[PDB]
Amino acid sequence: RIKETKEVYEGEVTELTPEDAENPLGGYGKTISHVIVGLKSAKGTKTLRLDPTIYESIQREKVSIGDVIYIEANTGAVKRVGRSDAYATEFDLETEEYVPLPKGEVHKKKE
Amino acid sequence: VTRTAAHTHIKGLGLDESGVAKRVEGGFVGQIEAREACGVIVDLIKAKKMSGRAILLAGGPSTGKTALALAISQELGPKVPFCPLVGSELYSVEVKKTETLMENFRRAIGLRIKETKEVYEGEVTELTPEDAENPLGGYGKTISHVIVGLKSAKGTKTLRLDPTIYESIQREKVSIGDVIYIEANTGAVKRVGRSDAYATEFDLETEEYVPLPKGEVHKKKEIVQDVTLHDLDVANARPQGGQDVISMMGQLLKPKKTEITEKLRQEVNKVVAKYIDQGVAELIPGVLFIDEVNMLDIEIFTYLNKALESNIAPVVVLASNRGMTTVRGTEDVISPHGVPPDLIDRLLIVRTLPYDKDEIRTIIERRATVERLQVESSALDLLATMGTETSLRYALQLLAPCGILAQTSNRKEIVVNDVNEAKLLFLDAKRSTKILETSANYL
Amino acid sequence: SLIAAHSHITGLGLDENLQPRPTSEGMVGQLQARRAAGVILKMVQNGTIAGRAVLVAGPPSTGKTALAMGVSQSLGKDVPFTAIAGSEIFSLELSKTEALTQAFRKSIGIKIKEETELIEGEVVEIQIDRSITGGHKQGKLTIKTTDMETIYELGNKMIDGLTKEKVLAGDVISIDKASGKITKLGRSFARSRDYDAMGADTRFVQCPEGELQKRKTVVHTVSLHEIDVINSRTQGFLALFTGDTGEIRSEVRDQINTKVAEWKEEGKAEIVPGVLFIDEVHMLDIECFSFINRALEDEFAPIVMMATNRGVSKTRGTNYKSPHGLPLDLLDRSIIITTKSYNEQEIKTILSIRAQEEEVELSSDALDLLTKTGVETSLRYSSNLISVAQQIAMKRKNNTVEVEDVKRAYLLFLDSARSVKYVQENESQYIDDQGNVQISIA
Amino acid sequence: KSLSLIAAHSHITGLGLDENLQPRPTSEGMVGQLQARRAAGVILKMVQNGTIAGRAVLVAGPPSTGKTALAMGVSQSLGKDVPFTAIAGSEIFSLELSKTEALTQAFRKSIGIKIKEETELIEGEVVEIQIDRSITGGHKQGKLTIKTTDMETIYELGNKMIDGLTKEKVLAGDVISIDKASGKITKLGRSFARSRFVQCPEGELQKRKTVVHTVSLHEIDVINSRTQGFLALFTGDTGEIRSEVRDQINTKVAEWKEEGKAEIVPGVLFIDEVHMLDIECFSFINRALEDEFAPIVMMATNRGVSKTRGTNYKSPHGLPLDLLDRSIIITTKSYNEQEIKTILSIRAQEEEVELSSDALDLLTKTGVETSLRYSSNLISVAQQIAMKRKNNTVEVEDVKRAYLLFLDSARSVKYVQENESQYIDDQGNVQISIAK
Amino acid sequence: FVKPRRPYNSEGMTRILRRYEEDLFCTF
Amino acid sequence: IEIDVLCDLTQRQAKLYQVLKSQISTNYDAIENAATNDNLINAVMQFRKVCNHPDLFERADVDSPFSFTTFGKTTSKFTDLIYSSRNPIKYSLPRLIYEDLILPNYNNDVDIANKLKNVKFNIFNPSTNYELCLFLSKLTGEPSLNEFFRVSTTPLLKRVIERTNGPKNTDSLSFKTITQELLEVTRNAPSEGVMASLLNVEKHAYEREYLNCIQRGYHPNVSAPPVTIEVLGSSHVTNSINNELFDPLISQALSDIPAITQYNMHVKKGIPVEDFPKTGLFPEPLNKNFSSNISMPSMDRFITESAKLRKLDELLVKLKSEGHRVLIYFQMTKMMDLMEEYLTYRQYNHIRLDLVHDWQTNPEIFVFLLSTNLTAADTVIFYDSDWNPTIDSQAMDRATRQVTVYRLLVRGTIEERMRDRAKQKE
Ligand SMILES: Nc1ncnc2c1ncn2[C@@H]1O[C@H](COP(=O)(O)OP(=O)(O)O)[C@@H](O)[C@H]1O
Ligand SMILES: Nc1ncnc2c1ncn2[C@@H]1O[C@H](COP(=O)(O)OP(=O)(O)O)[C@@H](O)[C@H]1O
Ligand SMILES: Nc1ncnc2c1ncn2[C@@H]1O[C@H](COP(=O)(O)OP(=O)(O)O)[C@@H](O)[C@H]1O
Repeated sequence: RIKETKEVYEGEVTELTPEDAENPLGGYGKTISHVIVGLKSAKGTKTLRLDPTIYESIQREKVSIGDVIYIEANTGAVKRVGRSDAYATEFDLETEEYVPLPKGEVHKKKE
Repeated sequence: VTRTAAHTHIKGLGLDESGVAKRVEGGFVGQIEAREACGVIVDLIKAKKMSGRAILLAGGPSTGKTALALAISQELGPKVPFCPLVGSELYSVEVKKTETLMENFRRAIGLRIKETKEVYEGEVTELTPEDAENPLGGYGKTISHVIVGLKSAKGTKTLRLDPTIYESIQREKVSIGDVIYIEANTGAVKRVGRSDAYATEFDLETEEYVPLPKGEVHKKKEIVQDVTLHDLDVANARPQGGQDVISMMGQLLKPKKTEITEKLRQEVNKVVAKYIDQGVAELIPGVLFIDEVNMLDIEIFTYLNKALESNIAPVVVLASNRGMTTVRGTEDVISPHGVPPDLIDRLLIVRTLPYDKDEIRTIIERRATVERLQVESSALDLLATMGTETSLRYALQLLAPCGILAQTSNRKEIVVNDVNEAKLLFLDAKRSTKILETSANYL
Repeated sequence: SLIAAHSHITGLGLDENLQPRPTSEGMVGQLQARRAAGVILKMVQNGTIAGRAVLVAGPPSTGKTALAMGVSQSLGKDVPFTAIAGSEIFSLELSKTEALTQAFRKSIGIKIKEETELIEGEVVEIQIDRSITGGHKQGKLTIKTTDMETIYELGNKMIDGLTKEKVLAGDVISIDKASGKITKLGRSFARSRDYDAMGADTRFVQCPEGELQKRKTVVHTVSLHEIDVINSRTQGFLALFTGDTGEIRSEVRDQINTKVAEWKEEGKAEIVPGVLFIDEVHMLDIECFSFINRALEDEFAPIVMMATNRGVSKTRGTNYKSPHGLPLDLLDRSIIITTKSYNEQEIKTILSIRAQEEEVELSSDALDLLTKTGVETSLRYSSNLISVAQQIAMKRKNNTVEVEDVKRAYLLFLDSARSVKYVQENESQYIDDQGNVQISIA
Repeated sequence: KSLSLIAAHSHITGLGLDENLQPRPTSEGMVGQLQARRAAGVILKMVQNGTIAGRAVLVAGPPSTGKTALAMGVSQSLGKDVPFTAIAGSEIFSLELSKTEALTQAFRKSIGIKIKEETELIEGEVVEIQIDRSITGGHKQGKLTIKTTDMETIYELGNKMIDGLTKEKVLAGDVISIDKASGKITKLGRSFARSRFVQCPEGELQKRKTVVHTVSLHEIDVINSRTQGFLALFTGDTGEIRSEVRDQINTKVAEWKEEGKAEIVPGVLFIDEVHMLDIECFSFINRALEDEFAPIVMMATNRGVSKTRGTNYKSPHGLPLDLLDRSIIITTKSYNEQEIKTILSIRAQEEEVELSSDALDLLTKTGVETSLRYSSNLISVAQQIAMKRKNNTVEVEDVKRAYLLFLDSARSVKYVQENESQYIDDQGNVQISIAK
Repeated sequence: FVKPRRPYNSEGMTRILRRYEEDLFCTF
Repeated sequence: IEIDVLCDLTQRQAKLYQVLKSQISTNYDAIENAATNDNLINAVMQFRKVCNHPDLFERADVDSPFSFTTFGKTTSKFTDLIYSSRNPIKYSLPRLIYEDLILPNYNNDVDIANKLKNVKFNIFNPSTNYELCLFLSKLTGEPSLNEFFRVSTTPLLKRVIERTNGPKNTDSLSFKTITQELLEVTRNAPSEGVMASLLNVEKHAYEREYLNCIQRGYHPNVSAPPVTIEVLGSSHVTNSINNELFDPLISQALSDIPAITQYNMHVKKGIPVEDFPKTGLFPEPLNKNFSSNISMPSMDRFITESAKLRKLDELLVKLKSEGHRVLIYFQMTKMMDLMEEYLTYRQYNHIRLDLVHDWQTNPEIFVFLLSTNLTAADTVIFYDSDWNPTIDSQAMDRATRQVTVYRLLVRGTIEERMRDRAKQKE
């Protein structure tokens, strides 16, 4: 048996921004200074200013506005749970299952 | 300083010019007729014209058959192959026993080849790919040509490779500024290391640094090589070395011994015969030593009497320790040396004879000098009496513990007290058997 | 970790003149066997004689495995000691000769000397450049100290070691060139940028002083079998752990023998011979004994330590019956250390040492009762009863184990002979050798 | 011939038979066994007729009477382009294949299909190769001057020939053979322009040829069995070929024979020491000869009334009764003094330099006394000790020296019998020590 | 004279840049 | 001052000694004083060239497997290559076999039976067998119901390559076992982690046992391509085996696209990043020395492979203050290899055949190699091959005022035999 602590940020993304930078090097499509993401949970809402290296994980995992995600602090790797329950907008046909909006605060330190 | 492996005292057969045996030469004591017969066999090997000649070194324990086999190997030289074996080797859980036997047979036969290889090597100054026209189509490669700049002393050439060569080039992680080595025979390439023209004191990958290669590029180098026939068989059966996907995938898999078909062996023999007649190959037939041949069963002997009668099969030598015993794998055939009467007609028996007290004493003396421990004369005589009384082997193995007890006693001399303490601490087979007999605890 | 049957033996209990002390290093008794085992230990420590078979003989519960494990304890670290049993050879993927050869190659060790380089400093700037797919990587790392600053290039392995356990500018790391290890000692600059993702900030360390590049030489030990399997296939490093290595050809064996002798003569390698210990060697087969008697005659063969508890018994795979179960040709190669049964004082010392290692406060009369039980039945039974009696004393809330706990433990748990008599008394209740039983009371 | 050293059966170049199958007393390296040799000639004419399917012959007799010599003589007199498979009894006990599968593969290796194919080939010497490699795009052009003793011509080369000539780099003067259909050039060598060498090719460039192809049914079975490629023919992991692809190949072969674009060539399968097969193998052989595509099986055994493996009863020749019913038996006899003298004469003539006549008589006496094979093995070592004495011929005293050194079976058995405690017996008892 | 540093061909690549004050990422 | 050092025979020198000592009947000719007496002379120079050093009489070339190939060779503004290695074994097939068994034909039934056994009667066909497909869709949670038909009709390597990262349905019976959750929870994990460090012992054993700097110990002896199949008179066989040996998906999967090319499709041609043909799946070798079987000849192996050059470089490491000379008649005028040795690695100020005046102005440039009144050198290393001390004394007569003697010897060789007779003559 092993005990530990899990410092995670969980919620529903309302806005993610690949924020640009002054002096954008040269001959480059973008120059991301940081990524701001806005998480929403049950009775909780946070804006997280992340390192730029989470952007390619976000872009690979198809993370867009209207999804429930679950990240880790020290690793900084995004894991997309799915879309939020309320945003079943394409009511005719859908494939991705709609997870309920996650309980608890946006910042959890579980053991 | 140097480790002794119970046979380091043996350097050769110790024969003279006319085939007679000197009494002391090469660490051999006695066994004159056996040494002369083994020298005749060595001469027969150096004749290099026979196939499937077999001898059996009959005799008891502590006699010197294994010593005679390694004496044959020492006299023959490391150029001609020698494949030692034990009879329990022939039982494999992955392939048939008979195929293990023929694999050892073609391990014994050697080859001497001299091959010229086209070689490209030099420092990579330029490395620029050419993009393909339709990349997402996927039925061609993503590139079409790669232009490579190679520079060395006295010559400089630019290299427009096929993509399949650039596969190996990228697989060795070739960057700009390292000395590389393209072997044009198989398409393999070896990245030697980063060139020392630039600074070499700022990397973090403990790379080796090499000067510019001498001579031009397109060096045609002739090298000489020694390979066995079995190694050709195992290279052609499991084809690693090409730059096709069959070979690249065959590198990654775990190899299993497979039943090598006869057709591959005839094709390899035809290719080797073309190499013989073309003039770069010279056949070196060898010697295969099956020790403990009593452990082989009837199936190996039955296949062996047919496998010895082929045109290419080497000279095999055999050792047996037992007398009039039943053959393994059968329950009615009672036969000498554990060898069936069908095989014994092909076989030339070489007898070996047991030892006297003086021979045992001289063997103990030479084994003590090889193990770099000097002995006293009365202790040597005592050890000779024990060697006659218990066995030669027990007197041999007891030499190191009395030496250990001598260094314990702060002296370099072996006395009879050390021999008596070696008697008291360690026991031979006979005293142990009597101790088992008197005790009732099933000790 | 845990207390086992051989927890108490720390050494061979031997003086510098190869004479055993009466009671030292967690050992007692067997004075001649201890002296002979020390002689074999000094033979291994000299390490210039190869393939000396040593056989231990005796009744069960005499101290054969205790003798061998004491040899292993006093043998010292970084010298190999295989402890195989007889039954482990018979495999479905290896041959028995192949399994013996692999045990032989495991038992012999190589002390590779390697020259390395250590850098330690404050990280200035990272310039990792990756391709679009991320497969190919190249970078520039910049690192300083209080004295001087250097710009280094980067490769694939160093960049991927910087990515995992992620390093920012402001950290103090240490890199070993020969092994490629990355050790982030902590964060020194304490930069004003604090991203909300980072929650694990390493402890503050003073930034180091002096020169970055420090020369260092280290030695690491790798056995012959590990080099053999590493050179065997493309992915050989996995086969150490999964054990999917098998039927390895003789070509890699002879080539590695030549290469090992090469590394020996240029001074890179210093071979230390080891010990292979085969407990219950009477379990083996006749083909295995054939390969054993022909396998000790090489330079790369260790001292082989063998154990038996059989009398004149049948050699396996064969009709005949041989001393110790071992055939005569192998018995002639071996030299036999003998062991003899104990008496009341030695058994008393054994249980006293065990109960000291079992943290049990035993009373003296209970100790006398345990000695009488051990002489009466077996040493192992009186060894086993101590922990049970301790638990029974714990249930009655007394620390000192008394005589009534010993009697209750003796009544609750049965030894060999009493169980034999209880089976013989009412044999109809148990299933017979002919498969006959009566399961009803009427 | 490939690489061939001197072996036991190397002198046998076939059956020494005339046109009326009457055996000459000594011909083609083989002497004696005239009734057996006439029987082997009749069986050879059966195989050369090729209209008889699935007969079994049993070459039974005493050891060292020439049964394997008879089979090697049949194989040599058969020549090439007729398949011959010589297996032993210990081969078919496979760790991956079943016994009947290995027997089926050995049965189908000795049945062959002969196909005549006419191809296209251009072979000459390159006078000069030019390429106008002004590659504005991917297109390139060039011309080739190719010469023989009666041809001299220039060719206009397309792009694929330029690709095929860039690799396998042909210079001027090299000799190349071009296959126009597949675009594979082979560099046979360089002509006589020294100022490996090969002769300049003769005239008539672009000459069609017929290359007669003979493949066995086992290779067609391996190819048609779809998950195993032709690499199974070398690696040996064919792995239990199914019966349905065998039936398909048999129907296709019958179709090819009927429509006349393939000819079937029967062969001989030889099983040396057939007494080691199990009773299951005897049952599969017992029912395997009734197929039309079954070769002429040769079996050789040298056992008396012995047990059959896998059972516990005894049977004649080491074979069960129904298999003896389904085979005709060729008998062989032992050799008298003159046959031993002739055999030793032939083997010593081929193997080494000549012998003195009294030494040859001593060899014949030893061969009568002990064994033919022992004397034939004494020949070479007597010659080697003669070279160690530095004499050309082999005298009597060299034979005496070799007789003193290398024992036969009888002296070894006797000397084992007087020295019993020195050796290890069945019960593992041995007196290693020499004192008391 | 001290040998020049090895050429650093990084064309055709994204760039991770981490500095003392702030961390960048140049992509395509 | 006279000193003598004796040396042990190295491994390659001893094996060369044995292989050229065997012959047929040498009768130990060089130590039978054949060099003292006056073919015997050929054995004498062979034993001398072996007993000194191997590379003084044949070059230690590269260590490579024997190329069992029939590649396009030559007789000897860019020179181009096409990979053309083939096995010498040519398995020839008739055209009837291919054109009547493998390829479809109007009288053949290959394609009809192939479709009839792989599509019409495949049990994963949703057109005929719906409920079985829906059964497995409930089990494995597959999003698409044709996936079972796709898996059942795809080769294993190809099915391995196009590995899908899409997560399954969440109502499935695929219950992820605790080992998979353990592996996925540490997929990108830092150090100092309790579940992190438990699940990687191979990287700990790698870093602890210094496997990043180990050397290659084994190379294969023969390497070969797959055996070529040669069907005469058809281009379909050529296309088929060229496609199977060089399938662009499999070859490209074991590959890597160059970086500027990835620029070209991702930016210039606008190809999306996930539509790249996937690369980088070839397994990484254990070390840089394990990448290729070709072994380069090492300078350090030249230094360490000699009985006398090892102690010689040890001696010039120790000797700095005195310029020294070598009697090069230990190998009969072999200046070349020692020249390459000490301007390749042990570089010093040097002079070898105005010449005699250069080493007396300063001792920083040693006198070094000369073949034997110039005693102004500080010392001279005259060591062995002297079965007569007359040439020894005449060499030391030529030679500051102080003379120092450095003697070298190898035990077990002919130097013990000529240098025990000449020792009593001195
Ligand atoms: N002729 C001999 N001269 C010297 N030592 C010998 C001789 N024959 C055997 N020995 C020694 O006896 C031991 C047994 O040799 P070996 O041939 O391996 O076993 P065996 O003689 O039982 O076949 C070896 O250690 C060897 O050193
Ligand atoms: N001299 C000794 N010193 C310490 N413990 C011993 C000694 N002799 C025997 N023992 C104990 O006796 C038990 C039996 O010894 P061991 O060799 O392990 O089994 P066996 O004697 O049955 O082979 C072991 O638990 C060991 O602790
Ligand atoms: N009729 C013969 N002519 C020539 N050589 C023979 C003859 N019979 C036997 N031999 C030779 O005798 C040797 C052993 O005979 P072998 O073929 O083993 O007899 P068998 O087949 O009966 O065992 C072989 O080398 C063979 O060449």
